[PDB]
Amino acid sequence: EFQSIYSLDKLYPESRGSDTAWRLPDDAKQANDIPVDRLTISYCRSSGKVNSKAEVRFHLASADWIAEPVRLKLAVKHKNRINRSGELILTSECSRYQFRNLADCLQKLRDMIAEASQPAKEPSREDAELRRSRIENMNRERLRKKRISSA
Amino acid sequence: GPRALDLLRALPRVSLANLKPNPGSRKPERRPRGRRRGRKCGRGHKGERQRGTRPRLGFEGGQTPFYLRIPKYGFNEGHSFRHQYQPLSLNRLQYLIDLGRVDPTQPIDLTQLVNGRGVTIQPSKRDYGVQLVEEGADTFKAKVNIEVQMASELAIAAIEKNGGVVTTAFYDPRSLEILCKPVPFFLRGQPIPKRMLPPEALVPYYTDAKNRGYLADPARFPEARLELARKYGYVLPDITKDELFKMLSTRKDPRQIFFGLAPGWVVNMADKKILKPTDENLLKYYSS
Amino acid sequence: VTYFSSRKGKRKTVKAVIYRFLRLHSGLWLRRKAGYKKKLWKKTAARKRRLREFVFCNKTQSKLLDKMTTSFWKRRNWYADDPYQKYQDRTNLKV
Amino acid sequence: VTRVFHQLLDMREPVFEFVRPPPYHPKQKRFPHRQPLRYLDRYRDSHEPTYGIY
Amino acid sequence: SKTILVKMMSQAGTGFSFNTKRSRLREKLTLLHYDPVVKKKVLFVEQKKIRS
RNA sequence: UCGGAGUACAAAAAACCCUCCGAGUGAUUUUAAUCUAGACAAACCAGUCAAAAUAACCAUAACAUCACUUAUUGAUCCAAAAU
Ligand SMILES: [K+]
Ligand SMILES: [Mg+2]
Ligand SMILES: [Mg+2]
Ligand SMILES: [Mg+2]
Ligand SMILES: [Mg+2]
Ligand SMILES: [Mg+2]
Ligand SMILES: [Mg+2]
Ligand SMILES: [Mg+2]
Ligand SMILES: [Mg+2]
Ligand SMILES: [Mg+2]
Ligand SMILES: [Mg+2]
Repeated sequence: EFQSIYSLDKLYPESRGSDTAWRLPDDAKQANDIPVDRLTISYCRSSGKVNSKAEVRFHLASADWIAEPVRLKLAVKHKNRINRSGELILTSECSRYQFRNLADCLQKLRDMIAEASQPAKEPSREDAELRRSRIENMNRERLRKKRISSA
Repeated sequence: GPRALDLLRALPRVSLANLKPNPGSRKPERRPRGRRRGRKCGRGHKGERQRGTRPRLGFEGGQTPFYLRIPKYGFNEGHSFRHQYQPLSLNRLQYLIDLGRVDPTQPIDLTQLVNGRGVTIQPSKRDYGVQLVEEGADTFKAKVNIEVQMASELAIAAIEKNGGVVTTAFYDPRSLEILCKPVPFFLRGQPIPKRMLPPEALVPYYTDAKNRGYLADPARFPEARLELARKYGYVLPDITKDELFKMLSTRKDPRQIFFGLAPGWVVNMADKKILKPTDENLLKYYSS
Repeated sequence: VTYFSSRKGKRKTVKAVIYRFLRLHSGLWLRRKAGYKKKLWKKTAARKRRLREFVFCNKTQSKLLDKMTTSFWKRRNWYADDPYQKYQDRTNLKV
Repeated sequence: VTRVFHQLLDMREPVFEFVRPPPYHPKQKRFPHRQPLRYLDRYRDSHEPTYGIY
Repeated sequence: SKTILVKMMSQAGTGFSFNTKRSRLREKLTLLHYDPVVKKKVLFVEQKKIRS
């Protein structure tokens, strides 16, 4: 009941009730990204370097929280991470605390969706291995140029 | 149990005539008498060794000493003014609760931790409180309303997962000495003084809502809490619907030290009574 | 070093050591290389880098500096935003 | 190659990776002599700070 | 013949100075050094005389 | 005080008011970066090399060179200059 000139009520007159600080503004952010209730989270701890492997597995085809063009672009780019049964698998090993490992997976998943969502997002790059890959691809096309009746 | 007590019946009575110290506890002293420790007494032969006039410690005989040929650099520059925070781990916080050292039914602050022998705070050695670390965030299943002087992102997220409340408050060394040892203060016969404001250096830490500062604007707490829930992927509990909401919402005025007490009150522990001032100037000074 | 002072009778410390050394809680002491600010244009690129690096002190120097300073500087300190805070404790030391 | 493991061989596709030997370090001395401050970082097990009784 | 030590300041605006030994009879010197501040080679000109 | 040859014949070290040469800097432009594994050397303080990695520029570029090249040099504190 004690009040001073530096109390929160007298410093921020707009909010005075003690219940204001504990409200849940669901309307402010209605996007509701990554509904983790439908994500399969598995923890596997390796103790010896101690780390907690946190993996996020979900069905890409039935994931309805992403758009149809975004859903198929994930399969085109990230086809290396897709399991046989269509389960996209994401794994992290950075931190020892599994809270940070799961947070890293969610942030990594957001970046995968964000760049695939944009139709105009199509960055390119040049790498040291790209040079020899282009050369070995160009060289195998030299022998392919012959065109005679096949089997 | 003690089968040696059976042996004591046969043996004679224990008195001052037959007592022996534990063997090895008292190494005998060696005196410089005899052929062995004699004619030199373990000193040497001539010089500054036998005459006991060797130079000071760190003097290498005219040559520049090792501790004088190293350039000065500031490693301890202003160390007596740097703030120190005793770390508290969630593994220890869980350990205290399981053994009844502290209870989550009652709000927990720095005073309750000291009485529970969880952490020891020395105000003299520039200690400004307790910082919450995230060593045991994975196995923390308790629900508490804890108030500390510094918190980490993972420590706050771990507590809010179970539905707790974390708040950071600043304590001046004059006030922190009173807070850690309240009973000795009440025996000094002095009015409870106002808690001082944080210095300009520590204003941003306790004003931003990311650190759950005590001086922060309460309107930005709910949006900041949900950001942590989104970041770490845990559903944010609705704390207003729990039966302990009254206990979990308890806070302190920035000018207030203890729960329910006010500056200017004198606690007469002998008579179990609380004294309050009446003059307008006294009330204004202790409430401004 | 004043083993016994004339006012309180306790053990004094040498202020020369603290102004130019850092003591980690593991017993290791830290110091700067000698000559890291003198005649930089004369020295090569590798030599300047070597002189700008922090170095440790061997057992005799570490033992010497422990008898020149009192027990206040050997305590465990928890500084806020301390760069050397993670170096305080030793790890994986099979002696 | 992927469809061969799934459709034809009815096999889960195995993925390998080129793993290099771990770096070699000398035996850690109690008092390192004239060594950089990063001498402790070489023998660190993890960069996450670990508190003991605290 | 004595040489002169001169301090050269970067012409890229950043504050970066490295000393260079120069002959006394030579005129003002201008080199092409490499300041890490901009991570690119920039022109350096003689600014001040420090040591002979 | 610092370097080279002999004394010190073949890994290292090794002395004399021992025998002979030197150094206390010039010339030139290729103006020579940041960060780090592992080692030589050593009472200490100092001295030396150095893969990988990053930046610089042939767009997957780090040894400044020559003069027996080896020596061409000075610790703290303190003072002055932009820091
Ligand atoms: K004797
Ligand atoms: Mg004795
Ligand atoms: Mg005696
Ligand atoms: Mg005798
Ligand atoms: Mg005698
Ligand atoms: Mg003698
Ligand atoms: Mg002298
Ligand atoms: Mg303490
Ligand atoms: Mg050796
Ligand atoms: Mg290289
Ligand atoms: Mg001096």
